[PDB]
Amino acid sequence: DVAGLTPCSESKAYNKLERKELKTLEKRLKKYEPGSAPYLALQATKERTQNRFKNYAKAGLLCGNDGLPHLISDPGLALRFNHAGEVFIPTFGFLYVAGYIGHVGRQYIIKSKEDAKPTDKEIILDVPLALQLAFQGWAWPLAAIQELRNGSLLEKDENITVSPR
Amino acid sequence: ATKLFPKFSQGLAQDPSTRRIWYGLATAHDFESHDGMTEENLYQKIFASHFGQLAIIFLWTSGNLFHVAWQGNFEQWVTDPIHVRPIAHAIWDPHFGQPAVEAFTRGGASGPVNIATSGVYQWWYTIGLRSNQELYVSSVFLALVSAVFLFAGWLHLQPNFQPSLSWFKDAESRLNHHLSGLFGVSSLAWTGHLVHVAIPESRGQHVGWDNFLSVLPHPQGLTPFWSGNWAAYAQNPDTASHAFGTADGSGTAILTFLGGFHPQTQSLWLSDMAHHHLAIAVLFIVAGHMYRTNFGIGHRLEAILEAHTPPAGGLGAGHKGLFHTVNNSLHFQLGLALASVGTITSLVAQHMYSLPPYAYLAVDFTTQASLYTHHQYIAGFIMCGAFAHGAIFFIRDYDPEQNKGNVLARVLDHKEAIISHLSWVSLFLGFHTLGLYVHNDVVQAFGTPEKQILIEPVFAQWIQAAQGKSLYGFDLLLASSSSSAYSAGQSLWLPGWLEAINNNQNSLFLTIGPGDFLVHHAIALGLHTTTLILVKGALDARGSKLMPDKKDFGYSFPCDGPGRGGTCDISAYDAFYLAVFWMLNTIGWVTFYWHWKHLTLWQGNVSQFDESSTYLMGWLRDYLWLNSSQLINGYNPFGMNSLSVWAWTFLFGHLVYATGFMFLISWRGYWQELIETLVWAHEKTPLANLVYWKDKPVALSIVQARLVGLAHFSVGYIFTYAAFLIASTSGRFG
Amino acid sequence: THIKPSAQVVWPIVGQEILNGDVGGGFQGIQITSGFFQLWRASGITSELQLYSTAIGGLVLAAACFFAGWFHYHKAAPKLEWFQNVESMLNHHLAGLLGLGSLAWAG
Amino acid sequence: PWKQPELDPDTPSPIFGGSTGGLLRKAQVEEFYVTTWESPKEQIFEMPTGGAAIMRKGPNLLKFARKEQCLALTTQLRTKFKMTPCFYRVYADGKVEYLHPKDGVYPEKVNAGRVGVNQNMRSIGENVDPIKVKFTGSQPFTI
Amino acid sequence: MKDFTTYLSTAPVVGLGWAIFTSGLLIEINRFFPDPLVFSF
Amino acid sequence: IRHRDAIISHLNWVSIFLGFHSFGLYIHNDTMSALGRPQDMFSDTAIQLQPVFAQWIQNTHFTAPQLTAPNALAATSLTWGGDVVAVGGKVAMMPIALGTSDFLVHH
Amino acid sequence: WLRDFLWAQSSQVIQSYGSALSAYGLMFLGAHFVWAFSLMFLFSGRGYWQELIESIVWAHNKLRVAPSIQPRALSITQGRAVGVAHYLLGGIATTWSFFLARIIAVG
Ligand code: CLA
Ligand code: CLA
Ligand code: CLA
Ligand code: CLA
Ligand code: CLA
Ligand code: CLA
Ligand SMILES: CC1=C(C/C=C(\C)CCC[C@H](C)CCC[C@H](C)CCCC(C)C)C(=O)c2ccccc2C1=O
Repeated sequence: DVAGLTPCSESKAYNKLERKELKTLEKRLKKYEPGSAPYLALQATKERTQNRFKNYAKAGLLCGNDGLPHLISDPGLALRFNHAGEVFIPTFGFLYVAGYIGHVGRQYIIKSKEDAKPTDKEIILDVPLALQLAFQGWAWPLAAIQELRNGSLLEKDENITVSPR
Repeated sequence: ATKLFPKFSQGLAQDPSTRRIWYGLATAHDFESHDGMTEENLYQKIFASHFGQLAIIFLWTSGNLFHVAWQGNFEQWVTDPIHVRPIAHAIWDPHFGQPAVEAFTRGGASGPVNIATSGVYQWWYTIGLRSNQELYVSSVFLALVSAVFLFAGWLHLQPNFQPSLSWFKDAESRLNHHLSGLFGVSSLAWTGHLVHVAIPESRGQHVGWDNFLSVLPHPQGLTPFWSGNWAAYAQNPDTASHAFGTADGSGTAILTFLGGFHPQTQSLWLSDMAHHHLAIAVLFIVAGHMYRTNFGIGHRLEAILEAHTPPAGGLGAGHKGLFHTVNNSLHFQLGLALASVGTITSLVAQHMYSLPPYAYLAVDFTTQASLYTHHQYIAGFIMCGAFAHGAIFFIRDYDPEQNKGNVLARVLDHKEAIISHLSWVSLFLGFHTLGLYVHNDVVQAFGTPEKQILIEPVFAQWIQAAQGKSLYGFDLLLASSSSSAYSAGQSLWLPGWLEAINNNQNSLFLTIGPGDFLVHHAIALGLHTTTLILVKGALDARGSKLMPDKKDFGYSFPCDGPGRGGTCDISAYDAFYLAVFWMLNTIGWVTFYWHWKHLTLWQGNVSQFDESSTYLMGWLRDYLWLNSSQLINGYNPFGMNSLSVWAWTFLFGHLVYATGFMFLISWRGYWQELIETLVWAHEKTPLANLVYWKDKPVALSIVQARLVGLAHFSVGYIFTYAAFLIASTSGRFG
Repeated sequence: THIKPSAQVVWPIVGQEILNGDVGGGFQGIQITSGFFQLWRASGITSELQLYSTAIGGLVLAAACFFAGWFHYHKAAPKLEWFQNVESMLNHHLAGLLGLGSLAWAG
Repeated sequence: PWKQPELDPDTPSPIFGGSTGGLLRKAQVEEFYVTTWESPKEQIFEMPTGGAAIMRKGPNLLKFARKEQCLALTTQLRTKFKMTPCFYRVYADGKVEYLHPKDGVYPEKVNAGRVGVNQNMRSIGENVDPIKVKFTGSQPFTI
Repeated sequence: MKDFTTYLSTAPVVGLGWAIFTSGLLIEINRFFPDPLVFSF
Repeated sequence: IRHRDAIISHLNWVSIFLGFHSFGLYIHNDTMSALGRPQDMFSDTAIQLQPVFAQWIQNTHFTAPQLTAPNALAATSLTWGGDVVAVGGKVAMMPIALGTSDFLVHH
Repeated sequence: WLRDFLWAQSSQVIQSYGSALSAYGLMFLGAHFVWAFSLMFLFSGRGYWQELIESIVWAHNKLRVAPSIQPRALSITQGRAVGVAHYLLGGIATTWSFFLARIIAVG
């Protein structure tokens, strides 16, 4: 009941939206014979709509004055009101995947800059090396913070090209 | 060559081309680049130009007063501040037709008039002006003020009266005087006028110059001021059932803190405004004895800048050497002033609509919309000017040997980090805002709108709950009686502030949903991206990896040619000219949000904005397409309504936008070759080669191309949005 | 005159199955505006078997054209004198590429 | 060169019809440029002011309204046939000024006779800031 | 073969392979888990 | 190439003249509509700039099977004139009238 | 043209949501996006983007993730080509979506 938002299970406009979608799906369904492929496709669409409307309920979702679900944003408020999985956990998973991609790219750049003509390796990928680094990045945050600790993650400003003042 | 028109530029005088005119107009007030001139002459020209700009301001407001008093309905609006629309000025167009004259006769006038959206009617009714003769004498008084400002501009430029160079550089005395006199005693005089005139005029008592010095502002009569019994002024405030024009429900209170709004007119109380300006006056006068004048006490600005260096090398040399940097560079002070005035203008826009200071202003929807749009566009333009003149400071007058190791040298040292982090936050905001908007649009397109991502603005909702809004729930400050903030002053302004903030009719802390949060994040994206462009221009103004010697090429140069891969739009001026586009887009976003939210609030269909601002098709259809029906129907083969001029200037703005595209897409060479062919055609024809041009026709310069395209773009943008805004807010509301 | 022409069917994945509109005739799909239905009606095509055979023949001819490009570049590349015979090119194009094609379509 | 050649207006023009990108009213009011060369044989070249012309075997004289057209024709003749032409500038009063081979050996060579002007004896980027030269009329690169 | 393998080792081919793999993974996830919005089991 | 400057200059002049006497006509109509002068417009009712040449060609081609193509049973198209051909209750092809707006958009 | 052709129509495009025509409206909005996205390739230049790329290069060099292939801004001809291509694509797709949605919903 936070932010003046009713839960989707106890909401009123949520049910109106569900009935409206089921009504237009049934209106589209009534134009076809029961033993037809469009009938089966529309029945599958109606079943998916009902399952989505049921699964959006009984999960702590809140909607305000329109039946459209709202996402609780602040952690702590989301943690104490069963809304952590709305945005708190998805950004944790996204940060994991984004750090995976960044660490794999960093490892490929560092390992490809060692050999002669690194631009050829950049534009013609070493597929076994890329796949080896792809399956070795499952522990990207530990490795990243350890390179931060030993200083190999950062480059000294004396060795970095600097625009004139 | 050596023509007399560019008298401030010998090099422009010996220019046998039409560009000599154009560069003779654009470089008119760039005195630093004028040949054979010194700093003292530049400062005197600055003083004279300031006097002229002031005289023009006073002439414009005097003309507004005269054109309201003459051919206006100020007295009729005073009698009925709800029904009859204000009149700006009469229309005398000989190109008009009879249906045009009949359609433009509004507000009980004898001819075609323009409905005023400036808000001078509400302002002048609030400050106590009631009759047309008062507006007439105010207009002639302001014309006289402009005349004596012309006298000042002429006289202070005369020999033996020109101020010395160090006189303008007296920063401490100027700060002290403009804090004490320009701000303090000016506000004291304003609140004295408020107490003497506007509060009695809002209480049905006429206080003019004829009956001045004989009507007591307060029944106690200035003895509470001497005795310190200042609570006697806040004793009998105006009741809720008080008429603004009459004395019914009146009270005897000149200074009070009655928070909220006047129930009859939905505006701030006159006694509240008088108390506000009095407190501002005493605080400014107190703050205006800080700096070291010729007397033995005060503060030296240079010494304060020297002393505020953090230990352990946190800011390096600190703020040392900055006093001469600010004082020597006019562009540093210009950028600081324009930035502060733009921030203040944005504050004025964000606070006038939520807290209407003028009587019967909240009911006038078109007036509030036009005022907000005007203030936000002016604020954005002058923030862009602030950053541009900061870049001009970095190019023209910046000595690294003077301020070595200070904050300026440090932000020049890690300018790449600042630009990169600003680019990162801009990319993040734009990527995810567009991703969410496209996701919501696709979800709504598929017929199942519940799949859309709606993040509730819990931060701003919690802030508003902490300030009195109980609709979001919570148990924060100003919403629970047990909180110390609620208990403090619970009989001072909370009984009015909570009443004003718990009502959904006014614009004070409106209810915000996920669409409001999305558009606010888009506004943050616009601000961050415009800032990124402007600080990339300013920090790389004097040098870059592509152009190390950008300081030697000045502030506004076209390019360096096709060498080194291509170098077009590398100056800080071009970065400013791109940031003008981005600022126009940002202010367009904020004005779209304001206009749609307020239109849905005035219509009562706030749920339409709540469920329609989520996806961009709702913005295109329910706002841009739905509200444009009355605008485009201003004139048609069927007939004409009063919004014909707004339709015409809407098409006008679209056309000037198109001409901006004309000047922006093509750059120079096609036009130079076309002008060459036209020159041959004119030279090799009979009956027309007798008349010849004195100045050779040439294509406009690339910098001039950007300037003209930007000017047409901005004019079309402003005219189009003003037309749509005023037409939509006036075709269905009054 | 009552069923809209439709020749594109989408996969139900993320709610895009609503794009398979009720075009008529007990079918769901995107209403096409290319006019291929009218072209096939003008060509005498009745069943889907003829469309299948035309698709197979078009794939065979496309493979033949790709083989022709590979062959006439890598294997048997015509010389400059072969390309410069503009009179022969014009005669063959006017008689066989356009005239014989028009006669075959008329037949 | 050893002796500066003088412009001869009586030298024949190359075989060419009418011109449209040729001389405008600037020729009779301001300066106009004249390119001369010595063709060893009859050959067809392309003018920078239009189509194609045929130069006569012997002295050839052409007129242009811009020095860039003269140098474009000069470099076309030098790259195509190694012609070594030269152009003069004629003012409204008839003053003739020798322009391209000032020492007669072309500016690609040195000849050990020219004096280097407009040269800065400091490295680029060592110039002073614009604050150092303010209200003086002197640019940072002009010192 | 190794010339063909280096051709597939070029950037557009591996980009197409990655795009096909990621699109197929996301499409099969969305098909076998219809309309995922709330992280619950 | 030798008279490209004259070509480009004359083309530029005719482009300017066409742009003026078409778009300025449109702006003139917009202004005099917004000024409350429907009789001052370049419309089909106020100032008739009818396409007389196009109308004459339409009338001639409508009478092409009558005298100049006597073996044609009807007109080569229904855009010139005649009856209205409709299929399924929807208009297949009907005669097209050309007026002041048609002249304006064609120019 | 603004009201009786562009505003009287295009109501089907914006109201296509929840129907089979909605993708057209989606494309319509996307087309507007592409038509806007071209403009800064048509405006601006190369030095600004080159300096921004230099700052980004500094950022990637601080983290030692600077590419061996040096990133550069698009060429002036390349920028003009990208701008005209995205502008034409946005305009053609806008007209395509608006035309098809209007002519399918009421046609
Ligand atoms: C509405 C049109 C539009 C859009 C979307 C952009 C977008 C962008 N501009 Mg531009 N700009 C525009 C018009 C536009 N501009 C115009 C008219 C001008 C005036 C000339 C400028 C002037 C300008 C300047 C001066 C600067 C920018 C910058 C930027 C970036 C801002 C960062 C951001 O918001 O995150 C990115 C957000 C986006 C919406 C980018 C589009 C990416 C979307 C998501 C599509 C991604 C691909 C997608 C998966 C499809 C793949 C297939 C497809 C490629 C076929 C971004 C690339 C700044 C920059 O470079 O950032 C560092 C910068 O310095 N622009
Ligand atoms: C994997 C390589 C890699 C890494 C580690 C980084 C890291 C960084 N970039 Mg960079 N970037 C990259 C590739 C990379 N970038 C590419 C390919 C481009 C061209 C599109 C850019 C364009 C770019 C800009 C324009 C900006 C950054 C910025 C940043 C910083 C912010 C973090 C971030 O996610 O930015 C967001 C980064 C992106 C949106 C780029 C994503 C590009 C693709 C999708 C990722 C490529 C992955 C790669 C192919 C994996 C190779 C693996 C190998 C085995 C084949 C950070 C230092 C910002 C900055 O300066 O912050 C301080 C900034 O403004 N980057
Ligand atoms: C406190 C206000 C203030 C002050 C004192 C200055 C003063 C100055 N600025 Mg700054 N500036 C300001 C605000 C200010 N500006 C703002 C708000 C902007 C953002 C728009 C700028 C942007 C800016 C740039 C980008 C540059 C300056 C420059 C200059 C100098 C040249 C002025 C001059 O004599 O030429 C007189 C100039 C003109 C007469 C040109 C005005 C043309 C305008 C745009 C036309 C009006 C638009 C439209 C057509 C009006 C008709 C509307 C239509 C519907 C009828 C001077 C030092 C230049 C400079 O220092 O040179 C290096 C420079 O490059 N300024
Ligand atoms: C106490 C004595 C005193 C006073 C009253 C002034 C007054 C003024 N001087 Mg100053 N000056 C003084 C002493 C003084 N001077 C001394 C001693 C020196 C030498 C050291 C100078 C040196 C000096 C210079 C060098 C210049 C001035 C200028 C000015 C003008 C500033 C612009 C203006 O009108 O403000 C207008 C602004 C305000 C009144 C307030 C600022 C606005 C903020 C945001 C508050 C807004 C209030 C409210 C919300 C809005 C109300 C209006 C709305 C309802 C419509 C003003 C006339 C300038 C000039 O020539 O004129 C332009 C100028 O260039 N002065
Ligand atoms: C009457 C004989 C004849 C015919 C029918 C054609 C037909 C064609 N020629 Mg060709 N040509 C001919 C003689 C002929 N040529 C001669 C004698 C010369 C030398 C002077 C050339 C030189 C020539 C050049 C230089 C080019 C063509 C091209 C083309 C194609 C034009 C594209 C088109 O209309 O698509 C119509 C497409 C179809 C109808 C699809 C089916 C196409 C089939 C497979 C071709 C069958 C005709 C073929 C000539 C039969 C003999 C080939 C046999 C040895 C297997 C077309 C396939 C262009 C090309 O390369 O296109 C690929 C091209 O650039 N022609
Ligand atoms: C809709 C937008 C628009 C408009 C109106 C123009 C207008 C113009 N461009 Mg441009 N063009 C544009 C966008 C636009 N451009 C863009 C974006 C590009 C980039 C690709 C180009 C590329 C381009 C090229 C490549 C060429 C042009 C040319 C022209 C001219 C058209 C010829 C003509 O008859 O004009 C007539 C003038 C108009 C149509 C403007 C409106 C006139 C109205 C009716 C006012 C009438 C006079 C008025 C009453 C007097 C006002 C009085 C006042 C001063 C008090 C004209 C100056 C051509 C040119 O130079 O001339 C041939 C040319 O070669 N343009
Ligand atoms: C923005 C801009 C740039 C900067 C843009 C550049 C350098 C091109 C950037 C191209 C990117 C790398 C294309 C690929 C974008 C995405 C990484 C690909 C899609 C990713 C998803 C599928 C995940 C210029 O260089 C320029 C040059 C000349 C005139 C105008 C401009 C101009 O406007």
